[PDB]
Amino acid sequence: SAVALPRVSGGHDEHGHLEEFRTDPIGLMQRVRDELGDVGTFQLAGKQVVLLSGSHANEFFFRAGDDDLDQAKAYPFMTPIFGRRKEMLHNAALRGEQMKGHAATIEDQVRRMIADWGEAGEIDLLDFFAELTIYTSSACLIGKKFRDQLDGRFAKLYHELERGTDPLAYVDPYLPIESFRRRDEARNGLVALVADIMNGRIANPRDMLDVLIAVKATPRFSADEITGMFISMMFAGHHTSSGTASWTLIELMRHRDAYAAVIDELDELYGDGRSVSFHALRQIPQLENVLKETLRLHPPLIILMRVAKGEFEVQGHRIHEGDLVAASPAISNRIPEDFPDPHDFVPARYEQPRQEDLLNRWTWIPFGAGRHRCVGAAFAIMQIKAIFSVLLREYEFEMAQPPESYRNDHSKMVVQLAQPAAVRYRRRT
Ligand code: HEM
Ligand SMILES: C[C@]12CC[C@@H]3c4ccc(O)cc4CC[C@H]3[C@@H]1C[C@@H](O)[C@@H]2O
Ligand SMILES: C[C@]12CC[C@@H]3c4ccc(O)cc4CC[C@H]3[C@@H]1C[C@@H](O)[C@@H]2O
Repeated sequence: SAVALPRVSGGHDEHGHLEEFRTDPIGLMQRVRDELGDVGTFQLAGKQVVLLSGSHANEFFFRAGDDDLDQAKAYPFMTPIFGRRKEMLHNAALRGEQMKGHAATIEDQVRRMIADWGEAGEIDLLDFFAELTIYTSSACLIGKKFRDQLDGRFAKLYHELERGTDPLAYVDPYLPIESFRRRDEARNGLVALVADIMNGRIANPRDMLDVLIAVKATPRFSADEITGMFISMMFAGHHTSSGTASWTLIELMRHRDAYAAVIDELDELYGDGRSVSFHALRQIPQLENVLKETLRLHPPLIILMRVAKGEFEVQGHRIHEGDLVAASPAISNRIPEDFPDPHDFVPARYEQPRQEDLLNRWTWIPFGAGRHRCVGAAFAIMQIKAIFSVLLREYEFEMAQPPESYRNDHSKMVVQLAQPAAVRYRRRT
């Protein structure tokens, strides 16, 4: 009875386009736009995904309220991981008055991570930034006391947790596969770590954990419940910040002229004698523009999803209740009409005379837009500023593998930098 929306080619595997989505999601999404335009679809197992692109369609997507396009059940792969949410789990730590302190905390975490680097050596970006961001996230979003009781084990387990987000979750988040088994085992390991910390606290007597432990119903929360809360407080900001930091360093190393400009700027700026806690909250133009361009080319979330709660018409095409509706920062961020030479790294794109990020309000979307725009955006930008203010003034970096060999692993809904990502460092002098 109802007219079928345009469908992208391919998708003849068991679960439609799901197999291709797991192997090359960006290529799939780009083909949707190339073949069909601003509104096109692909099949994700038993669900149809209406992929929107372009300013007009994206505006509809981002301005829609939860009453029209619901985000609530659009990300099933998160249910097994976690086991009003922002107000309860994110807002407190993100208040403006807390930022100065967070910048100092982040600076401290970076110095601790590079304390044993010495004069020269080599690191792997995924291993370094994944661990560093576990410490900045836990210290800032949960507590310094809590972070001090964490070590490499927590980071290793958290990573396996993130790897348990295969697209098969859209079939069922509890299917019997290896990645989901490891996901549950990883979560169980985190619960054990938290339980140990709790017993240590109780053993010999205040942060967030101290408060949660004292809540009663007989203790109201188990280690599993507390662990779920902590996992949720750090998740949205961990893989995003980890990856963005890695790609920021990669692009600087790939474009030494920009790297040189950032170095000169940092040296001049800190010449006033103020701390990172002062400068990370204020303008650092060249670095900020490198970050904006890095986010445009390497958005950590390549697809955003919603579930339609009613019927809507976008450019003559009708979206029906129950349809999965999506927008893609990966595709939108590179629309050639909006971003001249979209595949090139051009930080000048954001300088005062151009401001391509502000002019393309509905297509420059690494942080999303509208009602669900990233609430941690300011924190994330401040964190990159604080991290590189320390790293780039203390050390010099060079690629230890071909520039084109650095890449992301897109096999899971949670994008992660692929290994190896070898980089050499040497103290500046
Ligand atoms: C530069 C790194 C980051 C990027 C690129 C980024 C990007 C995004 C995007 C695109 C969304 C929208 C998802 C959707 O529309 O369904 C989002 C949501 C969110 N982000 Fe981030 N984010 C980053 C860092 C962070 C950090 C560090 C935190 C924690 C302080 C955080 C917390 C959140 C939360 C709580 C939401 C949900 C917002 C809502 O649904 O109302 N993000 N982020
Ligand atoms: C209010 C709360 C207990 C306190 C928790 C709580 C307590 C202190 C803190 O710093 C953070 C949180 C986050 C979650 C809070 C729970 C939400 C509800 O499920 C429950 O009633
Ligand atoms: C659901 C989420 C927004 C979408 C994120 C999201 C969106 C797309 C994607 O491919 C991966 C992720 C990973 C993290 C997700 C966030 C966890 C919550 O803190 C927040 O509400």
